This record gives sequence, structure tokens and C-alpha cells, in this order.
Amino acid sequence: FELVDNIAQTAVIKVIGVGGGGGNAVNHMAKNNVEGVEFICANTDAQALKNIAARTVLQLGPGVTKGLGAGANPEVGRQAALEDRERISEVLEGADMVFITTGMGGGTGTGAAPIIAEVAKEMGILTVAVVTRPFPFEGRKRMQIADEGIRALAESVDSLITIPNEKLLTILGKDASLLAAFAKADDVLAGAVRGISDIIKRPGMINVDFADVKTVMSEMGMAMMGTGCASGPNRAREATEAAIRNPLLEDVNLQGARGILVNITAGPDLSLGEYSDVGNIIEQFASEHATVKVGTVIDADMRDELHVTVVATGL
Ligand SMILES: Nc1nc2c(ncn2[C@@H]2O[C@H](COP(=O)(O)OP(=O)(O)O)[C@@H](O)[C@H]2O)c(=O)[nH]1
Repeated sequence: FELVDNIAQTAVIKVIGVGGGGGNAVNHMAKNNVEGVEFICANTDAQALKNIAARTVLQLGPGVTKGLGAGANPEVGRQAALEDRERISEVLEGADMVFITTGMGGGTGTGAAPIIAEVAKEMGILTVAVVTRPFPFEGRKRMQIADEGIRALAESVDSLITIPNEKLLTILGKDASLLAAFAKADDVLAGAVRGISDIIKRPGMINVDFADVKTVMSEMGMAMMGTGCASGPNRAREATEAAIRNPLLEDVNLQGARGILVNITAGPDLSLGEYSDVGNIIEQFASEHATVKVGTVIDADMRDELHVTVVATGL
């Protein structure tokens, strides 16, 4: 309750997007409602890094690729990354937590991300990776590489949030279309990152800190998440139902999650009343052993709506 942690709200959070898709997702975040974090784009494609939101960029494998980017080849991404080990670390120093975000299935992102996680993880930084999985319409070829990297990535991250791009279609449905599909991806990834950092950076009346997060998140590996967003007299219960009922949490057995982290983002009116509801609903779907951390986020530039965001760790 009363006693807060060592480096609570103060935690220096960096967010790095690897490869193309990643850069896109990141640059989206910048030009959006994602504050308290330092953005960074890291691509082997020197070209891509030209003129982008994030004020910190890192070109990988200058030698290996010559600013031409690992032609969808993971190995080239991994090689370019190892070449830049030093540079990677220089960019990471001072971070309490790092967000490696990227679209798996490509070359830069796929092969480079695991290395970067490896670095940070060594520096003793809370390493969380938020990555997508090719849309069905991307070919088994690409979908094959994704699993591949994800397997490797998992080996060196405190936690790994997978996002089955398929599900995004589920949602979209009618308006499903390349533009929207990837735009949606961008958005969801932003949610995942914003989802957690906001809990640390923009606390509400009841708050969770870095110590709380470190717990449910440190070396848990393999996570999934889902969002809900209601409003009106029962925005609480509703927004929560919607969260669990989120497709992105369709085939997930919360009873299994060793750790569950929750985020309630609402106006200055978010009463303790609701908070209780949010947690009660959760406490049922969770395994009595599971360690559940529920926190509040405060947002003014938002009204009656109350968005809940759950994250199942140590799956
Ligand atoms: N969210 C999001 N995902 C993307 C975008 N572009 C591509 N992707 C996905 O992420 C993967 C990475 O592809 P790409 O960025 O070309 O790989 P890179 O070689 O690491 O640059 C793809 O296979 C897609 O499924 C984008 O703009 N946004």
C-alpha cells in the first residue's frame, strides 16, 4: 500500500522498434499518446531511418549491409546486430526498462531483436518484447521465420508478448484491408507498450510501481494481452468483460498465467468503487496462486470512457 519502490514513476523507459514494421509502429507511438518513454528506431536499412519521429535512431550492420538492410533475411539481421553490439549498449545505458518491439517474419527485426534483448537483459534492464506474427496472407514462408525468431527471442527476454496478427483480422472483419490491418497492428503494439508504461509513468489514485511490475513481469517469459473499453454507469464491469473477451486473448487459459497485470485508464473520476469491480472480475479468472497486480492510470484528455487492459504473464 503506502510504501513505494526504489525507482517508481522515475523509471527511465526506452522503447525501440527494430526493422521496418517496428519502426512504423514506434514512429506511430511517438506521434501519439505515448509519453514518459524515449523512442528509438533501429534498422539495417539506412534509408528507412531518414526523417522519422523518434529522435534516436540506430543503423545496424553498416558493414554487413551498407545501409541496404537484411533482405528479409533474418541471418543478415542477426549479423548486422552482432556487428553493432557496442552501439546497441551505448543506446541502452541508463534504462530501467526496455521495450523491444518489432514485426516478426522479416529480416532486420526477426534476426536482430533477439540480440538486442540479449544485450539489455545482460545490462540488467527489465526486458520486455512486444512482437507480432505475420498475417495469414503473408505466406508460410514468413510465418515460418516468425516462430523461429520468437523461439530465440523468448530465450533472452524477461517477458515476450506475442500478437497473432490473425486476430486483428478477426476484429477488423468488414473493414479489413492492408492499410487498416497494419495500421491496427501499429495501434495494438502501441497499446501493449502504452499499456504497461502508463501504469508506471502516469499513475492514477491507486497505483502499481516498478517493483510491482518487475515482479509479475521479470523472467516470466511468454505473455499475451487483451483490451476492453466501456463507458456509462458500468464502464467498469463492461470494459473488463470486453478485455478478456478480446480475440487477442481468445485461446489463452488465464488460469494458467503465473502472473496477471491489469491497467485501468480513466478520467479523474475513476472511483475506488470501479477499481474493486475490475479486480474482482479478474481474481476469478486467475489461478488463486497467480500473482495479480492491478493498477490505475490517469488521463485527462479522455472522458467517461474507461479502458481496461489485461496482460497474462508466465504463460
Ligand atoms: N505493425 C506493423 N507490422 C508491420 C508493418 N510492416 C510490416 N509489418 C509486419 O512485420 C514484419 C516485418 O517485416 P519488415 O518490417 O519488412 O521486416 P524487417 O526486415 O525487420 O524490416 C512483416 O512480416 C509484417 O507481418 C507495419 O507498418 N506495421
